[PDB]
Amino acid sequence: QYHVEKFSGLRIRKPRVSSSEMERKMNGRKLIRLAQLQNKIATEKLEEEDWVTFGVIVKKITPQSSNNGKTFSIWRLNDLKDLDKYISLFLFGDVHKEHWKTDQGTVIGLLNANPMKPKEGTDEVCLSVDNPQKVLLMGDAVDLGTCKARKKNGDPCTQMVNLNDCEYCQYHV
Ligand SMILES: [Zn+2]
Repeated sequence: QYHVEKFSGLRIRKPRVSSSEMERKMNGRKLIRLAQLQNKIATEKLEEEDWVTFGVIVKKITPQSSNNGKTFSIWRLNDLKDLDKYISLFLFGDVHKEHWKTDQGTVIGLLNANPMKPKEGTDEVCLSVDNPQKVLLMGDAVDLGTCKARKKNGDPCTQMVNLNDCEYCQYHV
């Protein structure tokens, strides 16, 4: 719950991974910030990377299918650094079975995920993983927060914020 984690730049309540063991897993890999994913997939040169990325589970969807099996879930991720950039992580079969009860607000490491086929109508980056071990639970995002201001009207502002970097959102300074 105090000072920052080297790789994600977030401070984590009750960390789950040795400092050493992080450098170990991180070794020889490329750190790609979540915001850089869209372009690397578009320019079609993400595959050739042995890459790692970091997100906070901002939201969990556990929608409908049972199509032939078979339940799955979706996580909305944000790095609390580019508060505008989000990606969606699809968990299927093994991976769902294994991680789907993870608490929202958990910071995760995501390694060498697979881009989903792009769906008409979206601006959206979606990825899945062929293996439970591609998702590294690192602990709680102690700074996941909301703009402290009030919507110049009534109601409190609802904009997402990094409580350790800034307490107000972009639109209130
Ligand atoms: Zn605000």
